[PDB]
Amino acid sequence: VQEMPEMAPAGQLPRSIDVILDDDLVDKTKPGDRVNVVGVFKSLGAGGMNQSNSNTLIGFKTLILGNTVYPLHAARQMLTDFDIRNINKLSKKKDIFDILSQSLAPSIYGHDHIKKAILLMLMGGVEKNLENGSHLRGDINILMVGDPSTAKSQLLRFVLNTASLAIATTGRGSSGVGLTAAVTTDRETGERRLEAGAMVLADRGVVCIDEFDKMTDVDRVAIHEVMEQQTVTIAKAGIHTTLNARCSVIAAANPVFGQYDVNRDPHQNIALPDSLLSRFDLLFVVTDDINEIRDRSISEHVLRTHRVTIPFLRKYVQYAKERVIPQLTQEAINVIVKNYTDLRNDDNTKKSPITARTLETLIRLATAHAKVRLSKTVNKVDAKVAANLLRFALL
Amino acid sequence: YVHMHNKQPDLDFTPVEPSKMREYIAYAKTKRPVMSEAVNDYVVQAYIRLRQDSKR
Amino acid sequence: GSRYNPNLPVTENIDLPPPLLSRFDLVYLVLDKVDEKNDRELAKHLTNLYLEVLPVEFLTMYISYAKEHIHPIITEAAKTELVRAYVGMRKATTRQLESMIRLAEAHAKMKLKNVVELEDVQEAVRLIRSAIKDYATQTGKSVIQRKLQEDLSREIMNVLKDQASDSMSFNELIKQINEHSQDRVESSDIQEALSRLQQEDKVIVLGEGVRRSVRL
Amino acid sequence: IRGDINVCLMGDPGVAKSQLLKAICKISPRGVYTTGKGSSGVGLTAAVMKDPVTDE
DNA sequence: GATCGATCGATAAAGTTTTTTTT
DNA sequence: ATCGATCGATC
Ligand SMILES: Nc1ncnc2c1ncn2[C@@H]1O[C@H](COP(=O)(O)OP(=O)(O)OP(=O)(O)O)[C@@H](O)[C@H]1O
Repeated sequence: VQEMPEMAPAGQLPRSIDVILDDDLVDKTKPGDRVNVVGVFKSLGAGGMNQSNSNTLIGFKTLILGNTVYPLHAARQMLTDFDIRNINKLSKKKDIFDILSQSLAPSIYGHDHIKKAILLMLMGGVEKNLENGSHLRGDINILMVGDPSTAKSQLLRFVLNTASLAIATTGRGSSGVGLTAAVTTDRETGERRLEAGAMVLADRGVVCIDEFDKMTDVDRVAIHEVMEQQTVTIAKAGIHTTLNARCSVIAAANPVFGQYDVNRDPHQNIALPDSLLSRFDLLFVVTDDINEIRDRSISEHVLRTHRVTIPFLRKYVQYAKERVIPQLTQEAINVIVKNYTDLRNDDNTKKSPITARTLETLIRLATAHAKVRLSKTVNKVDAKVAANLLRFALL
Repeated sequence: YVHMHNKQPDLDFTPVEPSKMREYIAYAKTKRPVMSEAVNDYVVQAYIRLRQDSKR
Repeated sequence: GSRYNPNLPVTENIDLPPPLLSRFDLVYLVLDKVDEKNDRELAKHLTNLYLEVLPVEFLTMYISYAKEHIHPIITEAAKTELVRAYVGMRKATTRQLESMIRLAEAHAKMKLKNVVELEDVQEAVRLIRSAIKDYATQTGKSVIQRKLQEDLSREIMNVLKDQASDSMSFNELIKQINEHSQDRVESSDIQEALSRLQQEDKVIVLGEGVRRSVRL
Repeated sequence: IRGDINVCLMGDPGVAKSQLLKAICKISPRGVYTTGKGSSGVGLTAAVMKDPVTDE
């Protein structure tokens, strides 16, 4: 067990001790859980007075033989009839998608296209696996880019506080993002194990990494396979193993040539390989133009921050991750194909060309949008938010 | 249409098991026909018909 | 690119050190054309060879006996015609003229395995005649160099004459020099025109831009 | 002489066309599939590598 | 002096991701 | 923990 690296004041790296448990609580702790344990303290082994020549060698391995491993949250969220009925009463209004948007980040103005996109992504959409067939990309993977110091990196880390067991990395240039590279450490003298780097934690969770263009070539081939394919398989020095992972990235990058996002090609703009650009959908370009009422309003909201709520918000999504999935309305599927074929003929006569897989977005956004409604019917109103959200991402 | 059901019933074709033509490929593999002489009397100038248009 | 690019110098296609061109005695290309009397005939070959002494090792023991037993001598009867070729040749110098004997020996060593033959050189000169049919139209050629350097010399002198200082900026030299004559290329003569003239007390390099020229 | 001609494709759809080729390759006899990573060109042919404690 | 029995001492372990200049 | 070698005691 490491140290929780926030209440340990920085004068040292995190230390560690270890614990031997028994049969009742095995396979209970995933790597990356805020665990709480309590047991006896115990030394064992012989040391210092063994037969000869044990000079300056410690001989008391500190161990813990313990019980009652407790997870904490700072899956266990119990709720009575009262609070479960309030969210039924808070499923009633025709505005709750708009109230939940601005009730998320109470420090930054605007970007309601962005502020709806995060909550739409974080709750996530379903993947109906094909019987004797390849399932499709039931995850969702959004991307941002912006001219610098426009809070493009601010909102990426407060999703980690309400993560619901989604611990992300920071994107450091190392191989191990989704692999092991045969790290075994002999597994107590003679056993070889494939200890997972960062995909045993991302399963049914979210990750976020920074500085996409500011990497070497190793991660570029690494995010190639693990996006088009749900899993990874490797025999580094051992055996092939197809371990699965349901994950979804959150990206961030910066344009290189300063303030050039208007005078040049809007595409080919950062020239990281467009296989990833094709495998992502939403490429928001954050604008920061000068409006004299905008910055004036900005100047006070940075002053009133030196002093409908969060735990109700996280309970809502982690209850709405376990309910029904409609997928079906024979006329809501009719309006969207009219809503695509026009811009399928208005893709080259505009800025961005689209592809056929973009149609699978247009169901998937509205699929989770009905999950906000908590209803077993695909409605009609979902095919209007999915339209104009793309219309801002494309115009 | 593929998301309403969990199948692809389309294109009005009676689907065939892949073992059938797998045998027919193996059944064709027990034939190996030998060419006649009428073919190369005509394809010799078909190459000539393929000659000047690329050289045009 | 695609071919052996005729009505061009064929040497500039194959990017190659011009020393090692001299490290081959005779070269030959192949030919290609529409060629309606021959490609029709070549189709008749592949029309056949598909439907329905020429040994394989018996000739190999025939040569691998002979290539170490017979070491033939040369008589005067070859050297009289041999000097007649070179006195007509000068109407390269010696490298082409040396190794022809190294192949004229082997043709005599092939059949008449005692001595040289006085007339098998008369088709040995035919094979290397085919080598010098391939360079009628750098590597071994100086016409282009002569046409270029003289032209380069005029303009530089005029530019030097034109100013109190030696200010020849980049925006000037892309203008008038390019305008001059359209016999030289547009941009593939704007780099190498100064590096040979760097060593001859004329100019200096200060990036893709300003420069500094010769004073007197 | 040569047999067994080789046909190549090109083009950039958004359909992820591996299902349009390699689904045939997963039912065709003796049709093995590969990708970019893993088996390189030296890893295409055979090689000598590390093995377990048995015959390396 | 030789042979047998008992006691004491010595003998067995394993590797293959980060980082440097360099082409 | 097991095997081998050396030393001591007994016949
Ligand atoms: N558009 C904005 N509206 C309100 N506050 C902002 C905005 N942009 C920046 N800020 C303020 O800036 C602070 C931190 O910004 P941040 O460091 O996230 O920029 P950034 O996204 O890291 O830029 P970059 O990623 O290019 O370095 C926050 O406290 C936030 O209040």
